[PDB]
Amino acid sequence: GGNAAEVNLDELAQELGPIMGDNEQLALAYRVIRDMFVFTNKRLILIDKQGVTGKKVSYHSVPYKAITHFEVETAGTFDMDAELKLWISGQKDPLVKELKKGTDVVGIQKTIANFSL
Amino acid sequence: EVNLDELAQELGPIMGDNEQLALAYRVIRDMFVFTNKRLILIDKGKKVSYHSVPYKAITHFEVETMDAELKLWISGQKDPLVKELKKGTDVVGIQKTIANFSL
Amino acid sequence: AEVNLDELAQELGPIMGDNEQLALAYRVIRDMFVFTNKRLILIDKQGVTGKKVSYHSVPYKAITHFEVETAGTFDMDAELKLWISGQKDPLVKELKKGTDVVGIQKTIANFSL
Amino acid sequence: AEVNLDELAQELGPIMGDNEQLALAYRVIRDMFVFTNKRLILIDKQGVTGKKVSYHSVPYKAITHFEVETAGTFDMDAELKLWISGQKDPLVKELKKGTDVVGIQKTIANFSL
Amino acid sequence: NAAEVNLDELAQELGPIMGDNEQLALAYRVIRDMFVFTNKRLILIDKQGVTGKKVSYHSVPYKAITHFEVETAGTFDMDAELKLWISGQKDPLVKELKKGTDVVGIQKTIANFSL
Ligand SMILES: [Cl-]
Repeated sequence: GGNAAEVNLDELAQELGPIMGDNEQLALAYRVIRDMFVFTNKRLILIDKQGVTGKKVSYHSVPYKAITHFEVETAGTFDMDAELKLWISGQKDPLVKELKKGTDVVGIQKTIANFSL
Repeated sequence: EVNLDELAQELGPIMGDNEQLALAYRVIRDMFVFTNKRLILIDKGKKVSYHSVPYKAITHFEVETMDAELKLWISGQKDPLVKELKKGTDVVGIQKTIANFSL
Repeated sequence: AEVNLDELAQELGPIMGDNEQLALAYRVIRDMFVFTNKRLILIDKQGVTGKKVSYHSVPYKAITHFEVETAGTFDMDAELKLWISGQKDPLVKELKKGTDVVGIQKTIANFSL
Repeated sequence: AEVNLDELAQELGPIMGDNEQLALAYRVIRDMFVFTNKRLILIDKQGVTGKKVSYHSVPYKAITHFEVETAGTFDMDAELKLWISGQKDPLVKELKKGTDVVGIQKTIANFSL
Repeated sequence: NAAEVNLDELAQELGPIMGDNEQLALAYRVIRDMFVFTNKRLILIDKQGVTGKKVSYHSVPYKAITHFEVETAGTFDMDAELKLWISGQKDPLVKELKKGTDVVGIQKTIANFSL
């Protein structure tokens, strides 16, 4: 449960530009409250903020080449969301993410396939 | 036998722009779908799992045999994917396709 | 002791890749090391000793490192350890006196390095 | 550029590959991050004299994923984590305020993605 | 105390397990153990003692070396340790580099063949 909001990629590109690769482009980005899940043409950037003021911030880059396998499991009911599991090389447990209402569930999967296969 | 024209229709939206269905096998009520880029294990109510294993992530594999059992080991992890290939499954075909598409 | 590869190509044909060919093979008691242009296939049988047959395919890129340890003993037995990508524990194979231990090592070198 | 790369190339040359060349370097207080065409070299000094020196090479092809997180009092510092092929635990480097944390991130992106 | 090893002699010894296209680059002996750099791999040769009949030949292709480190004790105290991380092995191989070793050349060799 909870909704994901699409993020404007022109503004995001200006704000992330300094930590982006010279030939990197943004494909897709979602916000969930303060956190962001960013698809570039080279990696996922997972931006997680912690604390009341949200000043404890991490940027976790997951290059697509580190995603060794992945899975989508459809929701059983309208009340539930589909689930994305991403296995990252060297990490035993998958990163599990709810494909919240508001996400392009098929586009997300197509992007991972476009950049990771 | 799996209707590949139909399956290609249903999986079409989650395929890579440069990706196309090649072959599929039924293994019980589940499916092994082979595209040009990955093996998709489709296991089933309204709840289905689509587990993609890119060919480039398969490090080694083994078939032991009577039913057979397939282990597919994946880059960056200890544990294999394990699949029972019961009498009825095209065991030789699955092995040929793994060889053709990964090696 | 020598493996007839023409016969072996015919037996393995159904699981080989369309671009794959056999290069060399070595018998180890009832088991075989089959080197193709793409992979080592370790074929393990129990034969009279059991029901199991295992065809274990190791593409050469997945061999991360390897070791041969020999007995300091009259038996002249050796042991091969193959470490395969993603596993910390080696696949281990006893190579008893009579095995072409040197040959298997040179071939692992030629195909994996 | 933080440092004179022509000088640095002369200094590091003896431990660099014949077809390896320096790209960029960053000071991390008394430590250094040296980016070549093939690896990141972390040059770290220990002790008040800095007599104990380590050169830790991480080839770009071995970096699987990475993370930068805020650290320290009032989140003014940063911590870089580099995960490396074939191991669970990351290489962790503390990047204290004054370091070009943004530049280092861009350069890792440029060389590892 | 490490001794340098004659490579023409060693090539004759190791030739039967070497790749047809492989060549020896550098080798050190401590008692009867050897650390061999070829152009394709490290070979770690471990014999128990001075006559212990058992021997281990551990081959580490350069591709399996995921990262590596040289740390030195001092500005004038030249003892050094080489650490080599091998894919899938948690602990690094640690080689002490004391008298008789060429610490620069070892580093050059690893850079040339691993990178
Ligand atoms: Cl480490």
